[PDB]
Amino acid sequence: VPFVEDWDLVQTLGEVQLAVNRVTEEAVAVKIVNIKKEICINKMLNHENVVKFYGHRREGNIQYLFLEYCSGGELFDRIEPDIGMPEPDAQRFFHQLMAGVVYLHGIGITHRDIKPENLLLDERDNLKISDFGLATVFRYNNRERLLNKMCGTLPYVAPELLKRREFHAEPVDVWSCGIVLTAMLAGELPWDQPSDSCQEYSDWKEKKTYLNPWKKIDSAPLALLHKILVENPSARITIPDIKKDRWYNKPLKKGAKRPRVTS
Ligand SMILES: OCc1ccc2c(c1)-c1n[nH]c(-c3ccc(-c4ccc(O)cc4)cc3)c1C2
Repeated sequence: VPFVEDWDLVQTLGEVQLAVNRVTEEAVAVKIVNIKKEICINKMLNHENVVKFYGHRREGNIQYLFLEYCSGGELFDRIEPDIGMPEPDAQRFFHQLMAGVVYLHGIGITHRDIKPENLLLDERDNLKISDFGLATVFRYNNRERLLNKMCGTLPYVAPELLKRREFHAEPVDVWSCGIVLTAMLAGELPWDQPSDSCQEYSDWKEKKTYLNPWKKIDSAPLALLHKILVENPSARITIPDIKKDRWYNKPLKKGAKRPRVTS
């Protein structure tokens, strides 16, 4: 079949460009570029809540990463500033985020930069974890390696990453998911960084929930946030127990609208 390998670059997405197949019209995302690790980790991934990797090509000095096109864009653009989004939408997005993080941790991979800018949505609004540029293997041959590298985005990083030389990988991703949940329900970030010098972080540890952003969040999802945003990473809730939380299993959202007629 001629010209089936030809792709037209039509527009910029983030450099990330939208590529359309000349024959089939299939839309994919092409990342034009550390890189050796990013490609190797992407080759390991296959999950409905993780951005698909189709392959790569090296044209001299420029690397082309052929990745899944998510038409719904970033989760970031679904959060209304100072408001957030309806609680049933946030719960569905957090469910899908947990599925992706369970998968990644299961094959021994930590994302290390979970934030709404890296959580993409497909045509049916399904969440997909993207950007494995900061990702690393924390478990090899069923042996866990403790991390020591400073990775992430300060409002989403766990406090152990700033206070300890070494730390476990999994509680760091759990913490960033908790800040993502906060952003979805309150439309604002609680602190600039989780340090004692940050007044907003100090007030949370002092349980001053009468202040923003916590005053906008209902008691049921707030009780879960009280279990995730725990300073001690050893005392912090694990994903198996997040799945047992009362709000996590609270019926709130209906299914996708489905065409129906009467009489
Ligand atoms: O306007 C809609 C919109 C806005 C922004 C983006 C999209 C779509 C889109 N579709 N796909 C992507 C995209 C962007 C980045 C990745 C990516 C980057 C690095 C990786 O290692 C793995 C995945 C994968 C897909 C985007 C950004």
